[PDB]
Amino acid sequence: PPDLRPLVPLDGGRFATSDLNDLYRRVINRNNRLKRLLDLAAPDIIVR
Amino acid sequence: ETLRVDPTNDRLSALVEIYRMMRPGEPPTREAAESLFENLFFSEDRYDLS
Amino acid sequence: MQSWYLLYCKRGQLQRAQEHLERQAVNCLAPMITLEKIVRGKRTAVSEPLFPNYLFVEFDPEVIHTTTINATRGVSHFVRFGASPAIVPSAVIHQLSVYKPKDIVDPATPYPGDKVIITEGAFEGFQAIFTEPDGEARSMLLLNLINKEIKHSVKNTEFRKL
RNA sequence: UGGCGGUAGCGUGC
DNA sequence: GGAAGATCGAAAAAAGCACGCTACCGCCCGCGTGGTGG
DNA sequence: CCACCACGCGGGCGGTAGCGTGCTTTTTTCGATCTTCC
Repeated sequence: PPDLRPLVPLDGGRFATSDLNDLYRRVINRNNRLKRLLDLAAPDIIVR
Repeated sequence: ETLRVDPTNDRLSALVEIYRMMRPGEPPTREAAESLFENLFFSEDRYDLS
Repeated sequence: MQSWYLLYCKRGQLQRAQEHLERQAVNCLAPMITLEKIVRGKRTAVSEPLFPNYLFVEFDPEVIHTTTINATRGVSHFVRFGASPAIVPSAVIHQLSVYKPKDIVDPATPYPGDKVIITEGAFEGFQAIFTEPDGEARSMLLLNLINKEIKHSVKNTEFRKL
């Protein structure tokens, strides 16, 4: 749940991002890239 | 005894073994191993005894 | 004795890495897609790197070591399936040389007739049909009143892809 | 006014 | 007389390192890429 | 034509390689012998 990984509102408009959010973003980006490359029918080594 | 347990028997073999120990995975070769050994302890850039 | 390898490049540094590698006299290959469309516009028909951040290099390890290729001002790393770098078969390279027919499917679709979500105003949370790509910096959308749909020009970033 | 890392200090057999 | 269980030491990997409290500093991606203005 | 501001998408960093380097205890694995036999 988002509250267990809250975004602390900092002064000046910046937001403090927890490590869990960064890891989730990395996983989501990697999954989306893999799906896009699978759609494009990439060679075996690239998809592996 | 150390020479007895030493598998290498020539300078090239020793250099290849040293390169393999230092940089595993990369394909060992004469030029890369020689350059790495020379630059490890005999180059003014990488090595500097004060 | 020359062999093919695949390496991962840094973000937005394919051209610099390619130039450095060509300076180091290693054959470079990278699929290029030209029939790609994005919401950015400005003559969307422009060469883009297919299979992004992947570059194929043909060279002999004896002539130039793999460590030199690893650090060549833009090459992020090698594709390693284990300790040693992976070597692609020549059949894969030969296929990829003439494989590319240009791909229609794109992550962003400015084509007419594609539903597009609005996130501003009273139209927020509603989908609208696309009229046609008019202009380069922006494209016009067919807003959907309950009575009827009518076209109108909007900013490219104003609308979101659905 | 929310947290991490570093630094220093306090009370811990006299 | 060669193959399977024993073992045996040697090396590699994982987990732990007291409890409360106070004060200060630094940081809370970031870099290419497009937009726009002078 | 150049410089400042906003916005989105990857990931060790930076470099034409290498960076490490003052603990102890427990658990796991492996090469090497070994040894014991069927």
